[PDB]
Amino acid sequence: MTLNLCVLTPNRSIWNSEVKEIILSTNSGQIGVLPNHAPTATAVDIGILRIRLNDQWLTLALMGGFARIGNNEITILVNDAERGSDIDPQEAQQTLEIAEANLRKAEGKRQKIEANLALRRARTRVEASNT
Amino acid sequence: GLTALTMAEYFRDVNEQDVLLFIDNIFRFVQAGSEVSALLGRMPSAVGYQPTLSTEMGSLQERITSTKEGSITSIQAVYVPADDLTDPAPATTFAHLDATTVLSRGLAAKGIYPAVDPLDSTSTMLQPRIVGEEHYEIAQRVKETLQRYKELQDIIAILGLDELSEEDRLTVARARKIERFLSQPFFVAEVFTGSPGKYVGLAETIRGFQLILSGELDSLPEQAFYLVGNIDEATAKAMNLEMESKL
Amino acid sequence: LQPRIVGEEHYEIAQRVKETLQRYKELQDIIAILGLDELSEEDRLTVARARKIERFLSQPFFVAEVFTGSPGKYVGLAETIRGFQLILSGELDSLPEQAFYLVGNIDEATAKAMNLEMESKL
Amino acid sequence: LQPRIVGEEHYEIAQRVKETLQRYKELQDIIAILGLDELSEEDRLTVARARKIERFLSQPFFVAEVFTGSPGKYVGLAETIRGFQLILSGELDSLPEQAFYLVGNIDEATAKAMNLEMES
Amino acid sequence: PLQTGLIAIDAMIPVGRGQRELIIGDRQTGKTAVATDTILNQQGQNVICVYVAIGQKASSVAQVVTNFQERGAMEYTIVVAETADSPATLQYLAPYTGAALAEYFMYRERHTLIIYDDLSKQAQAYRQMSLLLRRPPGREAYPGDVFYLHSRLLERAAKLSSLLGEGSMTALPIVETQAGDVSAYIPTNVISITDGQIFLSADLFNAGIRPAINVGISVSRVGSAAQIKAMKKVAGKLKLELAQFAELEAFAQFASDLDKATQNQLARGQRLRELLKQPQSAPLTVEEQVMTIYTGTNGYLDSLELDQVRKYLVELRTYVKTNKPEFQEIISSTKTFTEEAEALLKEAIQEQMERFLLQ
Amino acid sequence: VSRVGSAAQIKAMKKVAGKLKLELAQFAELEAFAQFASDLDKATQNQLARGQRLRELLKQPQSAPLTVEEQV
Amino acid sequence: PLQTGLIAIDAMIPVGRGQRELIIGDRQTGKTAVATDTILNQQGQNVICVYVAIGQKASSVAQVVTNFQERGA
Amino acid sequence: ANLRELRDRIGSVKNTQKITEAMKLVAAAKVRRAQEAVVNGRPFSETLVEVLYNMNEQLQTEDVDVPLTKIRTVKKVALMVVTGDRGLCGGFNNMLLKKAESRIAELKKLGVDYTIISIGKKGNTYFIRRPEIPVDRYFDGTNLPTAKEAQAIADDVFSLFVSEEVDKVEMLYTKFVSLVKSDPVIHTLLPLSPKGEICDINGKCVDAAEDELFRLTTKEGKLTVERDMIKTETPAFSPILEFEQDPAQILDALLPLYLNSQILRALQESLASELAARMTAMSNATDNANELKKTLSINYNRARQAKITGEILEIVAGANAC
Ligand SMILES: Nc1ncnc2c1ncn2[C@@H]1O[C@H](COP(=O)(O)OP(=O)(O)OP(=O)(O)O)[C@@H](O)[C@H]1O
Ligand SMILES: Nc1ncnc2c1ncn2[C@@H]1O[C@H](COP(=O)(O)OP(=O)(O)OP(=O)(O)O)[C@@H](O)[C@H]1O
Repeated sequence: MTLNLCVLTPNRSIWNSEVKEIILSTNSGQIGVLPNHAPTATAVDIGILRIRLNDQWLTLALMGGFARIGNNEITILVNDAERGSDIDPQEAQQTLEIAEANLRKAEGKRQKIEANLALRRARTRVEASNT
Repeated sequence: GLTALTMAEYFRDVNEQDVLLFIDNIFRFVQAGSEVSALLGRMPSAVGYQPTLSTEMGSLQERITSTKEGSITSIQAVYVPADDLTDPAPATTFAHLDATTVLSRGLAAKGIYPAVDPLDSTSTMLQPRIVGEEHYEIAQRVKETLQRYKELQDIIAILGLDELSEEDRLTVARARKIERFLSQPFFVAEVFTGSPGKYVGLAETIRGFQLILSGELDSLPEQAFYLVGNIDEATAKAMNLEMESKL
Repeated sequence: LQPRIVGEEHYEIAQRVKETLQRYKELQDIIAILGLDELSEEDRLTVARARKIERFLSQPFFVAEVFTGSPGKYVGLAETIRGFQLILSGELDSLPEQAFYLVGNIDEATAKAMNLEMESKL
Repeated sequence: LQPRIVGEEHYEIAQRVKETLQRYKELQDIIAILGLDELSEEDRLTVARARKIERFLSQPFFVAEVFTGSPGKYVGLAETIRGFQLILSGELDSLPEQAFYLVGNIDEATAKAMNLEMES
Repeated sequence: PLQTGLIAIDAMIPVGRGQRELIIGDRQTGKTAVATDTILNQQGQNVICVYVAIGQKASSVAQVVTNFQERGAMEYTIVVAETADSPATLQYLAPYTGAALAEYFMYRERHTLIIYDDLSKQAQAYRQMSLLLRRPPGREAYPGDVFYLHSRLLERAAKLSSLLGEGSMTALPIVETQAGDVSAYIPTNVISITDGQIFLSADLFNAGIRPAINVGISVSRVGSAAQIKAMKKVAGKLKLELAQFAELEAFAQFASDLDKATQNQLARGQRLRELLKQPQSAPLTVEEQVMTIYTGTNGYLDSLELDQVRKYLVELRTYVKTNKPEFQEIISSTKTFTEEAEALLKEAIQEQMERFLLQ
Repeated sequence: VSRVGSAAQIKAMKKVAGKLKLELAQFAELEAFAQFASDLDKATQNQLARGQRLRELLKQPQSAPLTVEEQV
Repeated sequence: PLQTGLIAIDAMIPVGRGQRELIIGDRQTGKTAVATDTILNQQGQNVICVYVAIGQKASSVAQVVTNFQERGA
Repeated sequence: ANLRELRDRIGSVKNTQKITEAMKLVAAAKVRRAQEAVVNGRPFSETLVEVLYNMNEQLQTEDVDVPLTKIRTVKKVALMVVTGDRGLCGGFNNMLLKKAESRIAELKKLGVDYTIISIGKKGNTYFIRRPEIPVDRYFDGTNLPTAKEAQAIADDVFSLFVSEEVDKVEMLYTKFVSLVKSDPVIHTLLPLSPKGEICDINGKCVDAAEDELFRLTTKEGKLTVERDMIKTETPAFSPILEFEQDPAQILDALLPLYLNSQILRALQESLASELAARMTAMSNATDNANELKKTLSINYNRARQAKITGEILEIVAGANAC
């Protein structure tokens, strides 16, 4: 009843199943794709991608990437995607405390970017572990 | 053994028959000779055998021959002590053997009676000058096909027949059918297997194997060759296995 | 060494020690050429515990303090059962192998482990 | 073979040759089953040096010119000592093993190595 | 069939009445143990048993005979004892008097069993007297008629001819190898003479598997004719699966990175090995071992842990023998593994699995 | 081996070289087993180093002896 | 030279008249085919050949003698 | 006790042969699984490279100026090396580390300020025991190389680059091209062409002969590999994609996917090549242990016959002396 959706991580096809309404965490801001969308190619940010199974609104946990919209056949190329919820948030807070700790420790200009990416990914890890 | 050899030599010499002298374990003949020499007090030979080992053996093996009248052919069971072929009982037994048939527990278990190993069996007769160039080359091609199958069993175990090359897959199928065609129903094993038993001469043998080895009998199942003789019976069993499918 | 003569605890600990030593003896050539690092997770624990058992079987004799250069020790049966049960229980996995060499009982093994750690640190 | 009879230089060179040959003989069965790829760097260097030594041990004979060809060589003691000092000292470490096989006087080993590399 | 009570024997190396089976092994591997378990398992059957103790220590014979009297196997047993202080003549004659007694009982229409414990001691006694009579020796100083000594004795073990009385005498000689030399003189003699051989391994004995039967090298030339019809069915699957396990055993350290079928066959074999273990002087009845082989070979114990297979099987055998005697009766009277017996066994397996997962 | 043992030694040599043969045999077995070990502990490396220093010390030129105090 | 007719022998193991050359191998690896080749090769040369069969089976001697007779040696 | 220790030595050689053929077969299974992993990770990078080629053609007139395509010609250099995780490797890690020595010997000459990122276990052990080399990070094969190892490597090298500390991040790995031979290659990674084509150490577009999707097939009775050129690639077409993001920021959010995909592809190739070297080494070791077992059995039969002979001769000598 909706446009086809596929998430592709570098090694495996995650799932080739379609879901009704999808909100895309982009570099310009959260946009939602409506069925029979005109093809728009959007860049993706490290954030929260959520789906609509037409039965229950559910979230996807991705570590970044780039998504293309096709004629009801869209592709989502990511860096690392976790379908649905797989980890519980408790280990995620036990990891965010070390994340904010090692930010304080590592302050080199390259380690600046390492810890900033660690923060940007740990945050979306938690906010996708919310459900 | 000399008693049996005398009874066989009568049938050869007087009646001009072709006699088949079956010896039981010829190791126990040598062992009984070593016993009687250790009893008579003679000084033993190398690994403990009687000093008259080669001559004791020759006095038996030199009357299993072919005269102008008939021919005694002997089929002697051979036990190898300590499983080494260099012990003086096998070392002197094998100086008088012309051919060798090894019976394999593998083929006996997987139902391919007679369980003769095709590759570990030898014969000094299998030479072009003796058996004809055609017979020699078809026997060599069958041995090559079976050896390739035995080398490829592990590769097909890992990958599969769909992942081999085309010539290797054709080889694997041909070797499967050949392994199943070496089997035969016996007139003696008929009483419990039920199959009426077949006698297959050498001409029909090489003519059936030539066809199964060239690309003529490739469109047949494997179990169409199993437990038949005389490749026409294999095509008849094939037609029955195809009647089971058209029905 | 029959259960009805010797007690089930003694019989079972003797059987387990013998099985660990036999498994280590059978793993010997897969170690001695192919590498102790590539070993599985269960065989590494077997090798470690069997070396500890091999060291712990040794004992200083009172009559052999001229050879061992150390005082001899008498070890009762219950302390032997308890020491080997500790070793192949998995709770003495932290002591060095040489902490089990030529010791009377398992408290001497732990004392020698402590002394070795002290020598290694300062 | 005593430092008081043959001198200390001869004695030490013979001792070092026998030591590397003994190390090679030790790891022979391991390198027979597994191969050289598993040895350490020092053990591989010892293997290569022991192979060069056991090739430089062979020699053409005047009485065996019919079997080998390449007529026999007489090698004094000083030349043998200098050649084995050169092998074990690591100088002649980048030339083929076959340069040492059936020659005398390691300057001939170097001549043979140059001839082999120029002939390819 | 001659039931020995050892499941690994009766399924893999079956012994029949009138057959000479060799108990050959190294020292302290369990030869006397196998012999005693067979004599104790002859309790229900009307088999007269004979144990010939040749050159043994007198306290060993004392322990064996008191064990017999304890377990009640002394009412149908005779013990011929020639300890190691006896003259060589008595230790050489003792197996022949054992054979004479068993021959009396055999020709009076009774089925007998004779165990010659350490026939090697009889061979050494005969060698001693042969050397002292100044006779020419052979290999290992044995007289040239030591094979005649052993064969003239072992050929007495017969299965009579239905006009002589249908009696029989099963012979279980025991031969001790030294340093694993199966090619030694007296072991080769008895291996040539006897019907089959049953090899015991010290490596298997140390590894825990007792009785330490090396089935891959043990033979029985009588074959499945020494089995009941209920045992051949389950023994076929036991043989096939143990053979496949023996093939894949070198792959057990690489089990994780293998096919699922290969991992399944490896686990199946490694928990079929657990039901071949068996405590000393505890022989199983033929119905108990039939049910054990059935469960193990079908895979109604492919879920438990290896430290639990033996305990589960003990509880299961007790459960069946107490709750469903119809299975015992079906296997005992009809001597075949009937589909009704299969139904009773599957019901008992389900119920015992529930009761065992109740802990 | 020596069946008489440390009783054939002065008290100085008993004091310094009493437990040495058994520890040298244990080092020999340890060094044998560490040939096919990839990663090593620091205590194991130190024991190996001590064993090799002792093995270098054990050497003697022929007809060039040490006294008891030099040995100590 | 004492030519055997076999290329490998005559090229790499050359044998002269007056030399004791041993033929050593396993069973059924040759050595009698080789011996008979050397004897059948002496047709033009002025060389007497002696062949001693010391323990062979009588059928092997029969084959050798009939091959000799047929080929003219 | 000499015959028994001979029998035990023969038994240990039999055990060695059995375990080496087991290792050979399980290494063949793992080669097949690594090939499956490569062919499953293929289509992701296929769609990625076609998308990126089209987008760069839509961006050549633009001002893309992403740090990844940018060229910093002051030329510091960051060589990275992947090596075998486990051991015995045939001669895998030796050749890999040796070509690393060759590259650093060429580099430290030119003053290009080389440095090393080691990924394998044998590699990083070699590098810590040879401390004369600068090193940037350590990684291991305990963690799976399929996802998380390569993602961590991509993170480390991305943060190494975008903090513009070094140029010329190039990689040394060993492409599985053949069973018996696998020659390492040096491909540049980060100073990548805007088209999206992997280059060589100099950069002369060696993506032309990459020969994707190696597969294992026998030749006559022995397993080989077969490597063809082009499979299931549709790069030509590009419709109106109607971008929502910025045209340069599109490439900025895309190119890390190329980095991760290339690193993962190299890890999978070097893993398959290490397992193939292990398979051929264990085949050779099985054959050598086979001939050793044969020689041992011959020597043992000879010793047994000699022992029996000497024993009986001694017995009969004593008897005749009496
Ligand atoms: N099935 C078994 N389970 C547990 N223990 C066993 C078993 N079989 C034998 N043993 C143990 O093995 C030991 C030696 O067994 P046994 O004496 O039967 O072997 P043996 O070979 O006859 O000995 P010997 O070599 O002295 O004649 C005994 O202590 C016995 O308890
Ligand atoms: N050059 C050859 N070409 C073809 N066939 C050969 C050749 N040499 C030997 N044969 C065949 O090999 C078999 C064995 O050869 P040969 O008779 O020379 O060995 P042998 O001396 O009989 O060995 P043994 O005497 O130990 O049995 C013979 O049947 C012969 O036909």
